[PDB]
Amino acid sequence: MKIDIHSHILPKEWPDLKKRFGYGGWVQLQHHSKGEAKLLKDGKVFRVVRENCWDPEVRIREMDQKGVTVQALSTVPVMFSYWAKPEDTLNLCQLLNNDLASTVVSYPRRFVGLGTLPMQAPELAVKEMERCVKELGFPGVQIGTHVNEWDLNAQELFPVYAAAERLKCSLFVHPWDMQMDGRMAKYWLPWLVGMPAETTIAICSMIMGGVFEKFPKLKVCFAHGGGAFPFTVGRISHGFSMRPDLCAQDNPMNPKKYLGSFYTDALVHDPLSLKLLTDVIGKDKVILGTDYPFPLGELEPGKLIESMEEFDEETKNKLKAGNALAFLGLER
Amino acid sequence: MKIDIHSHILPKEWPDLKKRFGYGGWVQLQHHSKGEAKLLKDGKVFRVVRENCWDPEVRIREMDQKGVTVQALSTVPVMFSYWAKPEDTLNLCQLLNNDLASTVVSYPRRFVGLGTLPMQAPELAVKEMERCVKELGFPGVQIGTHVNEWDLNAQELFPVYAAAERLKCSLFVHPWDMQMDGRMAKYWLPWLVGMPAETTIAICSMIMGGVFEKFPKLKVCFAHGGGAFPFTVGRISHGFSMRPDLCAQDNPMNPKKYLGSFYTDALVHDPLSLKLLTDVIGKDKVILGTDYPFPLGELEPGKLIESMEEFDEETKNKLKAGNALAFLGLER
Ligand SMILES: O=C(O)c1cccc(C(=O)O)n1
Ligand SMILES: O=C(O)c1cccc(C(=O)O)n1
Ligand SMILES: [Zn+2]
Ligand SMILES: [Zn+2]
Repeated sequence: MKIDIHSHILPKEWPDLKKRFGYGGWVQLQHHSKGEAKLLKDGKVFRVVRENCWDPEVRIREMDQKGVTVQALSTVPVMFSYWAKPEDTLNLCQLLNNDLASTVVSYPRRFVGLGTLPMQAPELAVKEMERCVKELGFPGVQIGTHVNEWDLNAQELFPVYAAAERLKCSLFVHPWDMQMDGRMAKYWLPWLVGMPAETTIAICSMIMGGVFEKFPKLKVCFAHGGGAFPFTVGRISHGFSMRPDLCAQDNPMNPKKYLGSFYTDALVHDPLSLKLLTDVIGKDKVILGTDYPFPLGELEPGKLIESMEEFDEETKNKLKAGNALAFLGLER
Repeated sequence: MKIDIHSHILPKEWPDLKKRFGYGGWVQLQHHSKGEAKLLKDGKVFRVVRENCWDPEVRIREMDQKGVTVQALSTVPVMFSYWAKPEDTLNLCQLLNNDLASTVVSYPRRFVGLGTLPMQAPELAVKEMERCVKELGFPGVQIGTHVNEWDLNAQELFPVYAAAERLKCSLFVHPWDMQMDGRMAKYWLPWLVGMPAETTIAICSMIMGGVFEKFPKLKVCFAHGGGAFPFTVGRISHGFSMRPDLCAQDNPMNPKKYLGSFYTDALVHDPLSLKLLTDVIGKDKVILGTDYPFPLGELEPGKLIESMEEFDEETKNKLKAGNALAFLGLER
């Protein structure tokens, strides 16, 4: 009921990305009937979205009703475009980052921005992060759980973290690009399961890959309660102890030690799950996050947190605000 | 401390399945240390296994040091062989179910068998089910979190469940056949992550399969605390509310209403994880299990459970032996 770290927005419209770059596979936004807009990935309507997804005044209005002071705006993860030619992805990012900056400058007390980067091109990414921080004044950027074949361990992605740490730029890691075919192609599994597992895979890839060790000041936040992690860190930190040959290759420390090193959002729905998340990550490293305006998100922002009979005043207002404030590097 | 529901065992030697069935790609055991072996996937070896893995007498001694009263024996998962020709798998299942009977006869109050079956052939596997219960005395069977493409919801499998529901034969569902290549070929992730995900997938498949609903009397138990399920059940439950088009076409009851319908083992390594599990799955429904004799298992059987400072010594008993008996329908 204060700060929302996990929300997604889209320009009302953008150019024919196919026309613009010369090849296909991009997404376009069709406004056909009123109130609704169809997202197209060449051919299929892959998701239908309402006005709140592109129109800030509509968002301020829903925010006002739900008591939410500020949303951190990031793009829809499908816009990452990590696959395309680096200079084309970078062109998109500058356009989505500019649109993001336009929305913030208009309600700077209601929004802050989390940019996207052309991650497949680490040098291009690091340039947009400078521009995003010095020019646009973004506190941080939102990034995928993996860049094609690279997981958040690849040393190639090291120029980006070194940048983020120097630029005091936060990192919100979002699962995306799950497997969508075959056995996941049913029961919404790509989303109920495939997603938390991408986040588990990334949290693992980072710790064991040494990143938190190499950049002890790189501030990270993972989506969806950290995925399965808070419950399976026990298994994970044990397999680590049992096979240093498979696991301790790049970073000797036990995963159990980076607990308290990173944040997650509190999007876990159940109160028993929230208790554990704070139990295991710290009442200081958990951040309210809604997946606004998507349905798989928390419909009543902060409700789960102000129901916790376990939590007192300073802890609820931490999970609801101060943690966000701390992670972004802003202040009341 | 009492009953261990999760232990794997192998014959000391088995024939040449390649020069016995017509094709390679099978598994076979090789010795080279008067008490050490290596398992071959037609060429190279992927697991090095001590003597405790095949010799019953060796297992009793260790059981005895550790306070372990009875072990439930099953075949190492990689032995399932769902990919082979139906017969060339049913054959191997008889060989292994028999070398399982054999061992329980040798120690009828220290062992019980959970037989394996030729799952990619519902009817064959239905009969081999009949055997194990009526002739071999098996109280259940171990099976994989999936079968080729078949997920535990496929209607091809419904005859197997009906049969199990008659024969009063419990199912221990065990992960396996995780992704090895691509992005998982590092940090052991296939075991640290793909395994816990494969279980989560099988529990979902079964709930939204309506398997539990068409078979109220099927006693099923999952490996490793149900994977991610206990933590992510909220997410799945809320997802099922929001998208009944993708989620509820096969069974309409929200997954949250099955909390209490299946067991899991207790292999979660952490007291915070164990405590969440009994709160989500239930005290009546969590069964101690060790994964003996594998390194990712609990080295000191029953220990986490006996530390659980928040369980009365009666509750610790349900977890050690109480729940295992009820599930297998066995006599204290
Ligand atoms: O674009 C997506 O796939 C996405 C991203 C964040 C949340 C959600 C959701 O949970 O609905 N979906
Ligand atoms: O045979 C397997 O693949 C297997 C089965 C259960 C546990 C383990 C393990 O986690 O060590 N490995
Ligand atoms: Zn999101
Ligand atoms: Zn096992």
